[PDB]
Amino acid sequence: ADRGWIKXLXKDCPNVISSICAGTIITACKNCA
Repeated sequence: ADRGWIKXLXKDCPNVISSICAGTIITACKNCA
């Protein structure tokens, strides 16, 4: 239907899991890589 999916750049992944930000309003996840 709609094209467009994030991979895990950092500023483009508002979801993310337990690894850096762990789903939060930018706290310590100052680096995605």
